[PDB]
Amino acid sequence: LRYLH
Amino acid sequence: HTDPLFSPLDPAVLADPYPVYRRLRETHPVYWHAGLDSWLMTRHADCTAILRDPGRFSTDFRKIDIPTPPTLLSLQTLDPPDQTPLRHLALDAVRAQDLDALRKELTLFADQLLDELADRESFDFIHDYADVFTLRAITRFIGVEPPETDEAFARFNDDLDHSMDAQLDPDAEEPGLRARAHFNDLVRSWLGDPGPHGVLPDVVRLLPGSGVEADDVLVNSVRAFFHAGFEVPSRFLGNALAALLATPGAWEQLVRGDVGLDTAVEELIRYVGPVQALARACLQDTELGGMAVKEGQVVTALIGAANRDPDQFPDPETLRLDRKPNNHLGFGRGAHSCLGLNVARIEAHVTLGALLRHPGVRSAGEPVVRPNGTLRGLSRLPLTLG
Ligand code: HEM
Ligand SMILES: [Cl-]
Repeated sequence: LRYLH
Repeated sequence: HTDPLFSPLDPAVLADPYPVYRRLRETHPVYWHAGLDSWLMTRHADCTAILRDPGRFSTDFRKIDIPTPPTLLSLQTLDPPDQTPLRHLALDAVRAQDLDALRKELTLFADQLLDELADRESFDFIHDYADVFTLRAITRFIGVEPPETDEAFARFNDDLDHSMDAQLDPDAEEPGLRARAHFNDLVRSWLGDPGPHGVLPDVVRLLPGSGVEADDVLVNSVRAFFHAGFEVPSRFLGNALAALLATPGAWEQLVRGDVGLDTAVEELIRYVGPVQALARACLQDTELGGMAVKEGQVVTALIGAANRDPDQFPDPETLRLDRKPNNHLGFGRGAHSCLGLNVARIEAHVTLGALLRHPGVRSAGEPVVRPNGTLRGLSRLPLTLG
């Protein structure tokens, strides 16, 4: 899980 | 191979992760998850501490010997002081916008869109309202012409979203980088021909003397700003409406004016805010929850779980639309806190205010959840306005 756009 | 406590992409967990979050918080509030190769923090105080300490918990995984793939070195993946010029430039460009003008045009657009949709028997709130509304909002705010919403656009967005979960599906990495490269091309076209108003024209105007080079790191940062601005409010609007319709008495409380939109919107962000996980690299041995977190390990702040922590919120599993106080973490904290939160709140207040003018609004079919554990939302929310 990496919150990267 | 299954984790004994938490399987974020299990369909039963995706249907409703909050009981699983709660059991995890009660059993191992600081938990080593082998499949995710990360500690998981499910308590509000621990998540807040992680987000407020970049010298200990970094967004730049190069500091623990993990290279940053192309398209991903950006505002999001730099720590102070390297991040600070870009962060200040983005703050300055965002603050130069007229939020009152934005609210006026979004109020009109939402009323027009819902009046058209009320002419239909039913519709998909996600594809037919939320995505249309949030794409309009972010492209007007940035000051750019929107992309076409064709099948390729949808597939690129799905590829980008799924790559947030690439730790559990390694094959998702390369399609995600291709999707970011695709949207970088869009950003480069915008930068070559800035419009008269918006965040992007002001970025260009503020660049001289900002300490920010007009390079690929800036491009990646603008891409992420655009893509989050499009997607995350859509995820939230669907989650929020689904929760209001599913909770007995919640919609009528708003219809009757027994609660205001200020506390209600904040309680919806706490209850079903879309961002589930914020990861950081540990740069120094640290004790959290009595666990020995080591330099070189990853920690993940499960802020969706933290926002239902009973240590912070009394009656946390209840949607209390008048909840006060409400110190939720839905927009992050510290050096990487959300740059779009004022736009996001305008979108939520405008949308709910517009829907409340159709009191007969009700589900017209089952919601469909996106198979994503990092950014949570719906792919379909069948609705009729009555
Ligand atoms: C309900 C809607 C939204 C929610 C819940 C939300 C949530 C968040 C959160 C939790 C973070 C922290 C990331 C981290 O700590 O790594 C963040 C960062 C960010 N958000 Fe939002 N966001 C929303 C809408 C938006 C909008 C509309 C925009 C643009 C107009 C935007 C732009 C950004 C950017 C650029 C960052 C990265 C800041 C940095 O790393 O320095 N977001 N958001
Ligand atoms: Cl690129």
